[PDB]
Amino acid sequence: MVSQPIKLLVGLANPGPEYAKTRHNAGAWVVEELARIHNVTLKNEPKFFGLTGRLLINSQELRVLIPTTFMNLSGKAIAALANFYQIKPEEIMVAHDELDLPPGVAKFKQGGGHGGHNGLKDTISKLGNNKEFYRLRLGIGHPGHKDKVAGYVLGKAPAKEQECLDAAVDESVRCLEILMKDGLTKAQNRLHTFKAE
Repeated sequence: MVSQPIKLLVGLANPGPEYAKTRHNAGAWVVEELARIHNVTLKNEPKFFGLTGRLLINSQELRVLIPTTFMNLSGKAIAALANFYQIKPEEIMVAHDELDLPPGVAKFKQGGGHGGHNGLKDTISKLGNNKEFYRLRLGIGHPGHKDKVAGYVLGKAPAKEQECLDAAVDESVRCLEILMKDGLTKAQNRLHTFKAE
């Protein structure tokens, strides 16, 4: 299954409750839930310039970070954090906001997982040629008008729709245990099998 487990996980979303009420909060929604479940101290260390928390579940300690700025400072946070920790790409996971997937679905990605967004690809460019990076998708985007997709991406989702996102977060945090316990493929087999409708 896995050679070395995960020693670091970064969440990408819109920081601050002001923008966290926006649909683009996937990466953030799972981070604070991890803080809640383990009751761990999420530390905002200017060293990385983001909110990080180390929580051991099952047997492995998950080190999650959510950057202050999801544009430039996001990958710069990762650049420093992964560097000091000396944690390699197969041990590096990212939970990022996903408009490519419908609301309330998850999916694991190995290998190539970058889009036309600084904060997404700069995690690559700032660490180097790391293509071995892991990251999972949190579906927030609902298919309506293919030309007006950006209106959904960072719009505010009503509680009745946001419940779909909560449903994803619920399994996205608990499957992390399965990944380190029975294998990434087992978590994967749960992850994209849990979907809203």
